[PDB]
Amino acid sequence: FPSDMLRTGNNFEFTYTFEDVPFHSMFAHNQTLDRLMNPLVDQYLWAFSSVSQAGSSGRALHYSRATKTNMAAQYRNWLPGPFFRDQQIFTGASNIT
Amino acid sequence: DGVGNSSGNWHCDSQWLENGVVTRTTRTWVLPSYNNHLYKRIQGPSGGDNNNKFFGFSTPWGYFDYNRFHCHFSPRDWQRLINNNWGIRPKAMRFRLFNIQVKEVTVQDSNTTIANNLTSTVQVFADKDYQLPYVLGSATEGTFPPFPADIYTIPQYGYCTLNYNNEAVDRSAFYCLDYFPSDMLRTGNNFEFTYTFEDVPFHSMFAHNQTLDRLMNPLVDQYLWAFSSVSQAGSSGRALHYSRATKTNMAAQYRNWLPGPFFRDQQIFTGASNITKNNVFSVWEKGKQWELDNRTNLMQPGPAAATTFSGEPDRQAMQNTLAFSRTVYDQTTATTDRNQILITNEDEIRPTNSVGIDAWGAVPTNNQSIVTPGTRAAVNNQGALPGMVWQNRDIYLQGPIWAKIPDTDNHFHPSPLIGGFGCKHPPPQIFIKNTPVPANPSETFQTAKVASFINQYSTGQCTVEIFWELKKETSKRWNPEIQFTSNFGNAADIQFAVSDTGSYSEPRPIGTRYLTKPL
Amino acid sequence: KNNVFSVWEKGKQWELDNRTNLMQPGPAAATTFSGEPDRQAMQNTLAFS
Amino acid sequence: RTVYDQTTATTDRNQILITNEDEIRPTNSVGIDAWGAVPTNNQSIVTPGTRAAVNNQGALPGMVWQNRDIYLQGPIWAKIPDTDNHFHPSPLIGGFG
Amino acid sequence: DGVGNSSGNWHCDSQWLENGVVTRTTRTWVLPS
Amino acid sequence: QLPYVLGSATEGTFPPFPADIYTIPQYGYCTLNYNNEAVDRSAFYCLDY
Amino acid sequence: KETSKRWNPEIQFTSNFGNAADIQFAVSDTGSYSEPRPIGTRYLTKPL
Amino acid sequence: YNNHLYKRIQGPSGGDNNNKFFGFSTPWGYFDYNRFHCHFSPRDWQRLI
Amino acid sequence: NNNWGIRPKAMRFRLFNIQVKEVTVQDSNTTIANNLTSTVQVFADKDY
Repeated sequence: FPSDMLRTGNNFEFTYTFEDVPFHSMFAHNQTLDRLMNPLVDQYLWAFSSVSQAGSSGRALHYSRATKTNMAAQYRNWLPGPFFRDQQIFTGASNIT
Repeated sequence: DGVGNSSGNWHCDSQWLENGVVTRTTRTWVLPSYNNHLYKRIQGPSGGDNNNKFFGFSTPWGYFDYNRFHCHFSPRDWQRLINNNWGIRPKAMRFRLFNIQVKEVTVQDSNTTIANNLTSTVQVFADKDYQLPYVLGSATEGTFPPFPADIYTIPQYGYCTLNYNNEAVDRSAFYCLDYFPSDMLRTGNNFEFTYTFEDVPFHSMFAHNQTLDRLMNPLVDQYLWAFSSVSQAGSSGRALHYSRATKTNMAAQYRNWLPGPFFRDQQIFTGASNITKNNVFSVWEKGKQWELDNRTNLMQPGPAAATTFSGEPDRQAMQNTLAFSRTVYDQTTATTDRNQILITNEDEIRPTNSVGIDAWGAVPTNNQSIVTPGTRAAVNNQGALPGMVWQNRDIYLQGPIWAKIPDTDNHFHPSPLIGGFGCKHPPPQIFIKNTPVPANPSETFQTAKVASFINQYSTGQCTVEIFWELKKETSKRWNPEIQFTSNFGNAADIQFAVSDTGSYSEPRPIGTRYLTKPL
Repeated sequence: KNNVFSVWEKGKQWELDNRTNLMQPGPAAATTFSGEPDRQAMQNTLAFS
Repeated sequence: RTVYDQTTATTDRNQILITNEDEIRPTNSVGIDAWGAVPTNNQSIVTPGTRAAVNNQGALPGMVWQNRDIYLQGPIWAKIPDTDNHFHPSPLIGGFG
Repeated sequence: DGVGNSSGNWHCDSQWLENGVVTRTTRTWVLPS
Repeated sequence: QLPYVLGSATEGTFPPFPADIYTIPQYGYCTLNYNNEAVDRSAFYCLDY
Repeated sequence: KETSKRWNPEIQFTSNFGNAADIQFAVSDTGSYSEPRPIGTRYLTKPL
Repeated sequence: YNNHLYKRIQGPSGGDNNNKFFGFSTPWGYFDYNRFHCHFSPRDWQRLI
Repeated sequence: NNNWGIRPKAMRFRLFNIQVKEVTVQDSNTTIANNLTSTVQVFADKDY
């Protein structure tokens, strides 16, 4: 490569400009991804719920709307990011055993 | 202006343009006084199940949720839309609120008396900077009625924050809506603002003429050789066979493309003959779910997948399909009959998207040899692979229009899994309140808090007007296409109209995808 | 060292609607380990006449 | 906790500084537990439905996630390799790709 | 003006400036006789 | 506006050698189907149109 | 063009054969073009 | 081709649903020049790569 | 957290949306109605 030879009187300098990169997010979130809902109201969306035994050999399909009481079964627009699982350790004085 | 001059008029029409449509609609609303003018702390139920626990606040405020399609479109305008057009997206929006009147309520001797308070105010603001929890994305109640004559009760605003079970973690936030600037409005005053949508992709209102794997020319053969089988040549010998895919054998053939990401779901038997073949179970047990923190949540819509195989309509995926009530007002939260509710069908995405019942594929799980025969396992869930294509769940006349894409470092195809248009900056939330008017004080100074207010509520009209951009069809298809037609034949009541009681009802769900396009 | 089998059985595949299709090229992957040229992936490599 | 320490292995945690990733908990799922569960078979009266946990999950439409945060002691940037294809090129240690 | 026209709006926000801050706040009051 | 059959790698390409002569292949296409019989959404394209 | 304030959807001409060996309004395997059903204009409705 | 007829081609009749298809064949032809050795000679290719 | 010092500079007070209510008590039952023509009087003492 070409280089700059420098004796004691000489100095070297250059400048550089970064390409556009996204801001690193220095904030946390106030909300959980699954709690984005309004807790006071209920959903209007029905969903399949369970199969039951009607009579001896018969069956019945149940549908239910998610209510402010039942958040676990509810419609959501979003999912957590890609995931690759890892093992756990017990990091503390009581758990270390 | 004044008490005797109207603030605005009633605009409910929708007019069609070349490459667009504006649907303006108007309602009459009522605003209760919520929480007796208090911010209260709501919390989840106390128990051992950590999934339904939450921490949040409820506010003495209300909000306009107009986010559904049938608020803006009539069933005819919707039909007129979906038959003639390949795509639709929102462009601009104008909300305005007028003809405010607040009523004062006094109850004495079990007899209520309502008189209008001319000097009382209503205060409204839109959150333009998205500095509040955004609750409109989730599909919940409190939307405008589909029918213009019905009256819209404005829902109460509350939100959830970061929590540890029911109790609150240190990072959880409390938002006071009285700490925003607002517009106080008496009966002469009105409120208005305009909004313009960010660029979002057209929703595809078309199906496909072709299957993803049938893109080939059926008359010719491939020029590409591929490994075929290993055979036994002699006693201990082996021979490797190679073969070109021929127009006869399509299954083993080279292709450039793969179906979209897939997360499998269980099947149910949805029909009179098959209903008996169902095992007894529940979604929470045998269904598909994702989990976050210490909680597990059903993955309710999930990524879109065809709901059933071709020619087998009665065995279909339990998780994917949306379902609606045929009236906005039904109080039943669970039902065992399907005639009461409307069940969507996702089959139009079948060419590109794989069915949710069957697996996505299979993978070799080991290195073969003469000692170990090769093994393989099914692929139930598959993330993104290069060369995937897939369709979004289609929007419905009854479904939600948009959602707010969260503010996060990373997004992957931010299409709302329920449906509609994901937005970085969605339509603002509009908050409305009855300013408190206190009851007479004690005439001597006291330090106690003011708990006594004049009981009152407000009502008025609100117009919402949206410009929708349309993508016209260009098609050389010779033969006619499927289109949405109303066939009930003879009936006591016509479909999509009021009954003799006066109740409006929507008899069947309506999706966009009818017109078709080559793949 | 090869066992007796066929691609349709022991191979990798994806399925669409009621049909199953071999995933013939698939996503690109190195066909063989370093220094082991004679043991290689059956699905990935293209072949020509 | 010092740039100059010569020890390459240690059994005490007071000597070294251990980061905590909990701020991404709302969007990102915890690494210990699985990402979810999938139905593994087609149910019937003959075969009860089965399901299996999802330990690794690639990208699905509608995912959101947070990057590992930068630290005062951590690396600032990395060079995204020259390749035909990248997926969210955020350096997995941290910083700006 | 009139009985049906509001006199003013609600301003409770506080905005930060270089070398300063304005805190505007609003309340509802009651005056006994 | 027509089914695009060129993506799939099939026969009927120009020869590699300029002296050879190129027999033009016949054009045909596949549409949405249920097994062999045709579903309602399948399309017929007339090239004379 | 139509101008209609009708609320509820209208009858329109839709092709429903469901499953079939040949698609309607298209050639057969012999190459013969055929029109399976007649088509009139009147679907949209107007007050009298 | 086809004695100037649009004909309906279809998949083979059997129990295997993988190779079944529905489509049409046209009295038309098309130019498929899509391969590299159509355009490049082996020397031009070497000179390129 | 970010600043060494603070002092006030200017101030603006304003009072609006006045409404006076009239109270009548009869039969241990209070009734409040707004008196449109009644006034409220305000002044600031500038000269201390």
